[PDB]
Amino acid sequence: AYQGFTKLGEREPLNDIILWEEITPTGHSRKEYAPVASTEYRVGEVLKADGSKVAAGQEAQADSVCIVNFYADLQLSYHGQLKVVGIYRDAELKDLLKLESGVDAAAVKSALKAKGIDFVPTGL
Amino acid sequence: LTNSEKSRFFLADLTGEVQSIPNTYGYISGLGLFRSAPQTQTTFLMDLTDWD
Repeated sequence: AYQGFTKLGEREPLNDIILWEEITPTGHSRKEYAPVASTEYRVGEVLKADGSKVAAGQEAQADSVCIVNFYADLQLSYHGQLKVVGIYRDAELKDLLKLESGVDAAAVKSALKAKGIDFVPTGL
Repeated sequence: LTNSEKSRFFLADLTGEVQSIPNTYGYISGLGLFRSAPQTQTTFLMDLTDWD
């Protein structure tokens, strides 16, 4: 059946969406999460308080923007870390965000805007 | 200069032979626009980059 092609894959997003953030001795703008079982995280994915992704209807529950790539089966991040982290406090991020199906982008943006995160317009 | 048809004790002439060689085309292969890239493994990779 070799249907003609083999796609090895697409590169996962790199952690470059952070334009400005309140950086302190510790992670003032970034918080840690306990990874959920059989859940894959990429950079730019919105997470809720418990650590799962924002689905349709849960846009107001947006908590943070994931900035690390986690592998569910390996249970390690792409940086060899044990826990997933995301930006939740005041910061400026690029407009590139990865939302799930049926997720209102405007509702997510307003929810993150109240916490302190602003999204600089990005273009291409 | 050879045996006739249907008799062995008479003679006939061969007067040569005709041939029918098939048709072979070599235009595209003669263009030489394909560059040979010999390699050792049974599968080669490639990565595609495109800036937005």
